[PDB]
Amino acid sequence: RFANWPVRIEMISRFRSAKEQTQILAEVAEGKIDILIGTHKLLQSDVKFKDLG
DNA sequence: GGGTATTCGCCGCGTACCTCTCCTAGCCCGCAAGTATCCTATTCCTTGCAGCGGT
Repeated sequence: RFANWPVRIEMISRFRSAKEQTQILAEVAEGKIDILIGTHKLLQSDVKFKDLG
C-alpha cells in the first residue's frame, strides 16, 4: 500500500535474525522507521520509539 | 376335667427450688477452586565439519 510514499515500514519478530533485530531497534530509536510491525517483541522494554503517536 | 401350683409379665415407688451442658448420621450435588497439554514471544547453552593461515 505504501509503495509510493516516503514512509519506511519494517517488521520485527523472531523471524528476523539477531543481527538485524538490533539494527531495526537502532533505526527505530533513531526515528527513521515510521511503521514497525511486530509481535510480543515490541513489549520487551528494549523497543524504544523516538516519537510515538 | 379340674383343683392346684407355678411362672410371667405388668404396675407402682415425695415436694420445692438452684447451677450447668446438649438436642442425628451420612450422602450428594453443585459450587468452585485448583490443575495437564497447545501455539508465539523470551533466556540457556553445547557440538561437527570445512575453511584456513601459516609454515
